[PDB]
Amino acid sequence: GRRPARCYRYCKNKPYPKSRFCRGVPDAKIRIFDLGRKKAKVDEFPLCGHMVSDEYEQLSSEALEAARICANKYMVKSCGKDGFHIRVRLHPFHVIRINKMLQTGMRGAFGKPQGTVARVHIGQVIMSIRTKLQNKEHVVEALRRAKFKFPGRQKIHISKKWGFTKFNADEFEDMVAEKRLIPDGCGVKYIPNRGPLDKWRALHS
Amino acid sequence: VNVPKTRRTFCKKCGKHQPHKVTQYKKGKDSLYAQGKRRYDRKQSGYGGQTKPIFRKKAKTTKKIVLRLECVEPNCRSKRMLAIKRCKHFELGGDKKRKGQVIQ
Amino acid sequence: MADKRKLQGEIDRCLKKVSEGVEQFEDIWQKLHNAANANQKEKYEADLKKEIKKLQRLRDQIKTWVASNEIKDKRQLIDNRKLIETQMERFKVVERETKTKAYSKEGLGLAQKVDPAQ
Amino acid sequence: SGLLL
RNA sequence: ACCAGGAUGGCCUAGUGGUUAAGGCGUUGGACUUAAGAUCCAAUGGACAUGUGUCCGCGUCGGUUUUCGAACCCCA
RNA sequence: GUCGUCCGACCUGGGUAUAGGGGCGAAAGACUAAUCGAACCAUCUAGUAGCUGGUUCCCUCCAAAGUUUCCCUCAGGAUAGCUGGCGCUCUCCGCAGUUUUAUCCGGUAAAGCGAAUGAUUAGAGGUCUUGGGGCCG
RNA sequence: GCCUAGUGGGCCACUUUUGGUAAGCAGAACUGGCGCUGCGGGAUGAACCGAACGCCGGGUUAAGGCGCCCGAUGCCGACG
RNA sequence: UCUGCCCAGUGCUCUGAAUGUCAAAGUGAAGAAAUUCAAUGAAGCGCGGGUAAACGGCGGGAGUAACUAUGACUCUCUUA
RNA sequence: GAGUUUGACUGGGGCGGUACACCUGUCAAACGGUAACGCAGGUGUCCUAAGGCGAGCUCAGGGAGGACAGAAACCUCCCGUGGAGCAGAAGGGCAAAAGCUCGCUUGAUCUUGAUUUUCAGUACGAAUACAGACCGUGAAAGCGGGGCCUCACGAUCCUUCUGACCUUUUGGGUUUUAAGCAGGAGGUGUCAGAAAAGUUACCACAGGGAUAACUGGCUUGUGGCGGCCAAGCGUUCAUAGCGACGUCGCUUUUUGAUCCUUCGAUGUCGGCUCUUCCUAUCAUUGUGAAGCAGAAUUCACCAAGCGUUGGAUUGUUCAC
Ligand SMILES: [Mg+2]
Ligand SMILES: [Mg+2]
Ligand SMILES: [Mg+2]
Ligand SMILES: [Mg+2]
Ligand SMILES: [Mg+2]
Ligand SMILES: [Mg+2]
Ligand SMILES: [Mg+2]
Ligand SMILES: [Mg+2]
Ligand SMILES: [Mg+2]
Ligand SMILES: [Mg+2]
Ligand SMILES: [Mg+2]
Ligand SMILES: [Mg+2]
Ligand SMILES: [Mg+2]
Ligand SMILES: [Mg+2]
Ligand SMILES: [Mg+2]
Ligand SMILES: [Mg+2]
Ligand SMILES: [Mg+2]
Ligand SMILES: [Mg+2]
Ligand SMILES: [Mg+2]
Ligand SMILES: [Mg+2]
Ligand SMILES: [Mg+2]
Ligand SMILES: [Mg+2]
Ligand SMILES: [Mg+2]
Ligand SMILES: [Mg+2]
Ligand SMILES: [Mg+2]
Ligand SMILES: [Mg+2]
Ligand SMILES: [Mg+2]
Ligand SMILES: [Mg+2]
Ligand SMILES: [Mg+2]
Ligand SMILES: [Mg+2]
Ligand SMILES: [Mg+2]
Ligand SMILES: [Mg+2]
Ligand SMILES: [Mg+2]
Ligand SMILES: [Mg+2]
Ligand SMILES: [Zn+2]
Repeated sequence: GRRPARCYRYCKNKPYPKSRFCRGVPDAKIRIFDLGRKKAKVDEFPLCGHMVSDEYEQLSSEALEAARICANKYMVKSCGKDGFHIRVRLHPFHVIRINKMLQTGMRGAFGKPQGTVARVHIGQVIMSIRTKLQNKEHVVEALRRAKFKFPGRQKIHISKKWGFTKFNADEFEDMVAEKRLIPDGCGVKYIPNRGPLDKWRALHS
Repeated sequence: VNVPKTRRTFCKKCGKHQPHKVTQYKKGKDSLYAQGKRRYDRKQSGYGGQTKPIFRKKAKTTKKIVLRLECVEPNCRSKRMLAIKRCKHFELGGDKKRKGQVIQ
Repeated sequence: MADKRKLQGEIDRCLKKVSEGVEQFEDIWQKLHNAANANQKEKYEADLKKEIKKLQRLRDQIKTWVASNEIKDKRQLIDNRKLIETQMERFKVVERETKTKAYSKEGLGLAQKVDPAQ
Repeated sequence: SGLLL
């Protein structure tokens, strides 16, 4: 069917997204990028752990679905059915090709679109899970199990931030208290001291 | 394309823009006593077969349009020709096109 | 080349076949114009079906050759396709005038039948 | 005889 | 695989240049007959295989899909 | 050795007839003096070959190209480039595969998508700007 | 400034780079090499490292080495 | 013992002033003439028959019988 | 019956295709240049205006209204950086415009030179500034010698046509003719430009390992074999034996890919015979583990010492 991932592990080609120049691309195996309680608030799941890549390599969409199934199954087993939120932070955009050979040889050997594969850098987050603080070993074992679906070396890093936000978990709560972050669904909205004063009055009423 | 049958343009005999009548240029009849024709006939007479190339590999679908512009002044009446770009369909003085009209 | 001279031979054969096609079409045309009984009307009707359908396959090969970029002068093909269309539209007029029933929706909507000399 | 053809 | 095509009422086929949806069989309703076929008087129906582009407007033209058939796949 | 035929479209000697794009063929392109899908001899002829092979003493000095364009061009030429030789005109200001000081040029790496285009994940906040519905009319 | 031979099959490597699953694969850029060139070193070796060559003596080096082959630690070498 | 069907095609053959094309020679006219124009107009092509023990060729898709199959049957497209 | 021809490129050649003449975006590594049968596309046309000038407007789309009128007919207001249009492919460019609507037109005319582009610094094509006429248009400044730019095309020989009170028509003169000079066309798309169908298993020559059909070498997609993770199977029970979704490898007993060696020749399938080697072990020795009670069978380890047969069919390897 499809080749093993060692054929397309390395980022050898230029990026090749599906567009008006690449047509006849099959849909990615991964479709859902968020699992668990998507509707959980920002103060309910403070602890965030990342699976961070350590190589400039290419992760297949099949692997990105296998790892999210593995991590999802362990988190529904360990944290219960809804006690977590998984965000896969790679979307497979780079199309990989195939020159199928049943004879022409390398004449006209430009591939048809075989599959979709995401590109990850050294230090880029592959998977993130936010959850309560007591589920830390469950997060670490979930990413450690989901590691085996992926080629190359991944680290597990408990982030300094508060869930799926760009703000640090220590400064987070009192800067919510000072009305610098208004919680808005999954994350927060930053309120700077720069808008019209009617927004400040509406926030400080 | 469509060109009209009258054009007011330069005349080398008049040294001046004058009205011209416009006709399509027709390839004239080959005279038997042009020098190349006489040489061709006496080279083709006798034995030997065909002595000049016969062009077959025809690739153009279109001939360049040539207009015989003839000055209308009776003293001058001078003819010259103006070559326009290639076109499959050519019309001389057909109809000025109209804008914003109903199609039928 | 032999490929071009091949293509030209099938053009001349097809245009010949269209030539006798239109001639036999106008033959059965004037026989139906002179037809006496009803059964004669439906038989030369059926013969006009046969000839115009033969002619429609011939126009289909002509239009494929007109779409081709291997032919440089297409005035014979365009005139033959026009002649085929002329016969097709005349046949369409005849099949309308014969297949419309006297008291169908078309007849009860507009009877007409001007019959020029009358 | 004949070789590889 | 490459080239060339083909997808339209229930079945079998028409159909352009671009405006008209055509025909046969079938189905349906009424006549004829004791009744049924045959015959006579009529009626309906079309994912125009899909979406996109051109155009005022496409079943029709032009590129991409989805099912099909035809030809070729040679020298060792 | 084993075999086909061995009274007949049989075998055979001598004589004779047909000659090379011709003969002759119960037909295999067979035979035509060990030669046949066009015999042999001499000449035209030292035929032509963008293709293989070879190309004869020493020392000294300089020292490449496989690139551009055109060609029925792709195992070859022409053309420019590189090279050598012959010099010559001056020198005994000029120039540089280099930097600096000035000054323009660029849209690649990176970055961006709370910026245009395109792709795309998730919640949130709103109302009628429409719709799909339960329930009260 | 003139005349001008040979050439007009190239190949390899750092970095950039296209097709290909990849290839001692096919195709480009930059520069350097090999071809055209020996020498020291990489046991061996077209291209790697050092370095380019008249015939010799002394000295010294580069890159490599210094148990023995095999010149050089046969240092009472250092720390693991 | 039989040797079916097809003359649409390609061949072969028959017919010819009723004839589209039709060279040379001949004929009419214009001009100074070379020359030009025209009328005529052979065979053959075209046109019309005949020939397959001439070369050769000789279909597709549906529905259909008291289980189911099958399809004698019907419908349609289609050719020489 | 004779003579001749029967393109080229090309991951061998043929089939296919045109990368053969051109154009856009990319490749292309921020001057320029830059390759492949690299990628996504286009061209051989179209236009009496869609050329030229002047004037007036402003487009796509959205909101809100208004008889029939509705989603969509038309009238009106507002917002509207262009999200429209400019003949087409794409890119660039463009808002009192380069778009749309009118008005007038024919610079889409004649004639030298210079330049850019491809470039050899040659032509063609295309283009750019000028200059000399003669015009158009506007009040004028100006603008225009085709199309907003980047593409839309063609030598010699021949033919044809146009030009001049033109030259020659060879002893002189006149007239027809004919040949010249200059400028267009008729065209070579294999697009710097022969006039051209096949077959050869009856074949021939010069060559080529620049180039295919074996082995060998690089590679391992595919084939084969083996891991890791563990959702599930196994009455239960992840892991006795397995094992999905994924992922890492090995090997050259499969087919490919490539074309490095050999075309002044390395004898091309099978089988028979005979020797040796490997282990990914079917059996036998010694063992461990089973959902191993015995028997039988699995899984695994040291292990290649010794064995692994007789036949029907098929040329078979394979198969049964
Ligand atoms: Mg690549
Ligand atoms: Mg003669
Ligand atoms: Mg005999
Ligand atoms: Mg034979
Ligand atoms: Mg050659
Ligand atoms: Mg050679
Ligand atoms: Mg660029
Ligand atoms: Mg980047
Ligand atoms: Mg290479
Ligand atoms: Mg090579
Ligand atoms: Mg050499
Ligand atoms: Mg050198
Ligand atoms: Mg050296
Ligand atoms: Mg070594
Ligand atoms: Mg170095
Ligand atoms: Mg020394
Ligand atoms: Mg040593
Ligand atoms: Mg018979
Ligand atoms: Mg016949
Ligand atoms: Mg036959
Ligand atoms: Mg070739
Ligand atoms: Mg650069
Ligand atoms: Mg204006
Ligand atoms: Mg001027
Ligand atoms: Mg314009
Ligand atoms: Mg010539
Ligand atoms: Mg044979
Ligand atoms: Mg080789
Ligand atoms: Mg494999
Ligand atoms: Mg279970
Ligand atoms: Mg040898
Ligand atoms: Mg030998
Ligand atoms: Mg041997
Ligand atoms: Mg073992
Ligand atoms: Zn005049």
